[PDB]
Formats: sequence, C-alpha cells, structure tokens
Amino acid sequence: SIFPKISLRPEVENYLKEGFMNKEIVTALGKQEAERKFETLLKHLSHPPSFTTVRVNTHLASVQHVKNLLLDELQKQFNGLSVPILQHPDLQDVLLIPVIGPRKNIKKQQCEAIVGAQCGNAVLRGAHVYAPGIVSASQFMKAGDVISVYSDIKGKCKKGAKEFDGTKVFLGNGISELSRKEIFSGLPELKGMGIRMTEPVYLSPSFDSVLPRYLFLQNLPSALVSHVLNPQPGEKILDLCAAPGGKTTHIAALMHDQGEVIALDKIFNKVEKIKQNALLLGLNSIRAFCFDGTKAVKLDMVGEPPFLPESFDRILLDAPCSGMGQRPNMACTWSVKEVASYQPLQRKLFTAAVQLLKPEGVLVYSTCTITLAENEEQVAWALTKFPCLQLQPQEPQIGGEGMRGAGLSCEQLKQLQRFDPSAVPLPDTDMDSLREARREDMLRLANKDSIGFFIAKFVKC
RNA sequence: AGGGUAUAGCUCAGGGGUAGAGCAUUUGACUAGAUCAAGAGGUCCCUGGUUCAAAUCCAGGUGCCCUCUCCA
Repeated sequence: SIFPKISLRPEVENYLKEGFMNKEIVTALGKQEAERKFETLLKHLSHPPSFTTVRVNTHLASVQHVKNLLLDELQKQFNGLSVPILQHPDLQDVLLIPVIGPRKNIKKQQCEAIVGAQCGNAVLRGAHVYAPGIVSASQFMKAGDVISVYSDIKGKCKKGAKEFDGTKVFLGNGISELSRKEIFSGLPELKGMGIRMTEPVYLSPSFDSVLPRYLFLQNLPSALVSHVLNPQPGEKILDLCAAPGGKTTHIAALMHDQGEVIALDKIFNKVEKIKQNALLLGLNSIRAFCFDGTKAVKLDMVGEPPFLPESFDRILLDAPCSGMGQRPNMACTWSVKEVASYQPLQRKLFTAAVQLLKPEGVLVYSTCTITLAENEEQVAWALTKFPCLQLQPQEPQIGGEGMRGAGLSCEQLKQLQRFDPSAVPLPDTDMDSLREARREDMLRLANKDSIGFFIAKFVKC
C-alpha cells in the first residue's frame, strides 16, 4: 500500500531470494509464481500488522474484565471512536484490536522531528515518541508545537542534527512536550513524553502504563508458542532464551503459577527485566538466571544452573534469530554474514536443550525469522542428529505449513507452523471497512497478516 | 560453524604515516537566541603479531549489543 519494499543490501536480498527460489519451490510452483511470492513478501514486511494483539494476564484478571477495562481505555484514547476488541477462539487469553490505517490525508507540518528506526516502528504500532527516541528535531521547536515525526529507517542520522538529507518516512503528526533545547542541551538522560502522536498514519492504542498487571503486548504467534508448548501445572519448564520473559510469564500463567519455570539469559539487564515482569504480573514460579544457554549442561562435579541432563519436563528454545520476520521493518542495513550468523548458535542451544530434556518430554523450537537456514533446515538437521526426537503435530494450528527446501516430507511440513506475511493482501482498515466487516474475515486477518514466525514441536523417546 | 561493535562530553564517519563531522560546551560580536564569527577536544579499549612504521591489518582478552510490540 503506502510504504515501499524493505530496503535491503543487494547481497542480503539476493540471499533471501536464493532461499525462497530453491529447486523444490520452483518445482512445486514455478519461477514466475515464487518470484512474485517473494516480492509480495518484501512488500508486506514494510507495513505494520493490521491487528494490535494483547495478552491477558489470567493469573490476575480474567479476559472479560480486561476486555471491558480496555473498552473504557480505548473510549478515552480515541476520543469516542468505535473500534472492536475481538477474542480469539483458539487463543483463549488473547485480545485483538484492529488497526485503523493507513491515512494518506495527513498534512505535513514544517516543524519536524526525527526518531530512531526502532522508535519509528513502535510509533507505527501505536506508541508515542518518548524522549530517548528523538535523535533529531527542528531547532525552533517549542513545547506544544504541532510537529511531524519522521523515521530514520537507515539509522544514518547523527544525534542533535538540525537537518537531515537522508531517508525519512512520515509517521504522522503529534504535539511536542519538549523543546529542542530541553532535549539536546547539556546531557540530561531525561525520560517521559517527547511527542504525543495526535495523527498517526496507523492508528493503534498506546500501551505504556495501561493495566500493567493485567496486560502484555505480544504478537499473536509469540503468544501461540506457549500454547503449543502446552505446559501442565506442576511440571518443570525451561526456556534457554527468555528475556524479556513474555513467553516465560505466559508459560507460568498457563500453569496457574503452580510448578517450576526456569528462565535463562546471557545479558544481565535482560534477566532483571524478566524478574521485573514476573513480579509485576504476579507469577512466583519463575526463577531467572544470567547464564549462557550453550553451557547449561552440567559436566563437572559440584538449584541454580547448570543443570543435570534430562531434568526438565518441557523446554522452549525461543532461539535468537535474524529478525527478518519483524513488522514493520522498513530497512535492514545488515551484512549477509550477520544475517546467517545465527545457525551455529541456534544449533548449540538446540543440542543443549535436547540434552536437558526428559524422555517423553516436549521441546518447542521457535524463531521470528523467515529464512530456511534458521527454520526448516534446522528442523531437518535436528531430526537427523537426534533420532530420539520426533516431530509432533501442534495445537492450536493457526499458521501455514512449512516451506519446501529443507528436504522434509509434506507430512513433516504440515506439522510445522510458519507464518507468512505475504499470505493475504494488505487490508486498508477504515471505519467504513470496520462497519462492513464479517468477524471471520477479521479473525483470518489476525491469523494471517502477522509478523514472520516459525514454530516446531518435538518429543523425546 | 555464532556474529557485530569499542575513535572528542553526546551521536557517529574515516583510515598503514600531521585526529575528522554534526550536536553539546567555551569565547567574541549583533539584536536570552531559528543571527554571525572564533577555538577549546582524543595514549583512537587492553595485550601481543605482521611491518621501517599499526589509531588503521591480524589473533587473544574485556566491555556493550544482536528489537521477538511502547522511554527505543
């Protein structure tokens, strides 16, 4: 629709192209088709998902209660607009709010501000512009000025700059609450509101300080993962890469906080964020540790990690990935070496996971990337190296089947869940479109028009 | 078969031989700053290797980072 394709390095785009145009897909579909599929994918990745999906913290509040509170909240924020809040029939603890946009009738103001690419993506998903996000602003900007926010998708703007000839993307207009002086004079690492978005291209609710103990903003497949893992109350669960602990706290909430959930991560601050989230949402079965997942298997002779092999009931490998499935992702200035730099680490973490998994246990491997090398290929590799593992069907089944290329069978591909951004056309949700929308169309939209994601389920013998 | 990164207070270019920009700060003019000038600034992370010579290339060490919705 409104945005161009995702700006990739030629080498990177040709890499992904090599991925989606392999012998198998070409055979089953033909080059003329697969190419358009790939291009459509690249065209969709630049645009936000058409649904704001929020997870309800069932361990503190019910879905109904939270839904009503969010109805009041949306009534407040949107000044009396009428957007619905659907409840997913398959994901019981997930609420869905449709995204209104894009709006092409936004009049660009002369007073401008430039945020980081990440902050831009956040704004497109309904966030305001907080002070640490602004990297550039008009030198004559005062608090209260109606300004136009642009996203530095290339990340080539040097902080403090009064002008920028690089690549900008209009995100919408908002009222400023700081002057350029207040932001860039001296060095105050100040926090708070910088730009209150009043006219965004995509209209979505702001989830900053609203129902912090009841809500958790989370993409549909990410919430789906914990459901697929299917943890039972009283079991022992371990996710090697947990931070900031969305899927962790979800797992804990599914177990009614009755059991043991061990969460690991390499970076300290991230682990602290896990703990903060757990304490916030009221989960007490969560125990977080700063630790290298690859070195989590006990070897030397001595409750904390490392752990003895086959000592966990279920294991979730939410492995680190290229993040190519991220939406909206307008530009990626990465090297190819950087993009494919994850396969070895993923494999190490996988091996460590399998070693730590009890027999008849469940191992869920999940990424938010679209590359074959990090998804289906890893599944084939895993099924080869570990013959004790066996691919399992998943519930609920929401995403598409696995992509051909790794040499798996159709029966094997059907047991995988791959979310494809190019599944459905980009819906230009308007109020008139809202009024005339069948519910099943909205649900199919939420299920299909989502970020890139991949889920695989394994059982040990 | 993990990767990226370390340079001025901040944000970052650059590049085998005299240290670069924007912003911040400092000073001077003009009417506190949508003005004009002027200079103040850094053992270029540590160690070792290649080399006549390493801030640059290489290896090891260390710190930070690799978004899976919102103080970026």
